[PDB]
Amino acid sequence: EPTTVAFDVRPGGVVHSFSHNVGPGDKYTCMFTYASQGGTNEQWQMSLGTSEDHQHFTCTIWRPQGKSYLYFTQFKAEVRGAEIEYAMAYSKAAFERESDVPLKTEEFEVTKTAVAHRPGAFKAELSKLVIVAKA
Repeated sequence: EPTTVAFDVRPGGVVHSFSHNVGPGDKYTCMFTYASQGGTNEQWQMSLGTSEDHQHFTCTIWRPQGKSYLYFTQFKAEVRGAEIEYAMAYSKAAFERESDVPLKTEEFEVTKTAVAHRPGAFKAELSKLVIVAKA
C-alpha cells in the first residue's frame, strides 16, 4: 500500500533489479535495472503516483540530496504494459545550492515502455529519473 519505497543501489558490477507496483492487480509497475561500480551502497527511493483518470501514473526514482557516487555501467527504468508520455534522466538533482542537471541528449533513450542508457555514450552518473506514463 505505500506509494514510496526505499531500495539499495548496490555496487560490485552485477546486474540488479528493483521494482514496485501499486493499484488493483498491480496495474502500475515500475522496474529499475542497473549495474554499477563504487565503494558503498546508496539508499534510493522509488515513488509511484496515480491520477484521477485511472490511467496516468508517474514513476520517480531518485537518490535523496541529488548526488550519487556510483559509476553506472547500465540502467533501465521500465513501465511494462504502459506508454511513456514524458521522461527525463538527470546526472545530478537540485538540492541546496545545486541545480538539476539533465543527462545529455546522447546519453539515454526513451522508448514506449523504458528510459535506458545508451551504450558507449552514457557518462555513468545518475541520480534521478522521472517518468509520466499512461496504463
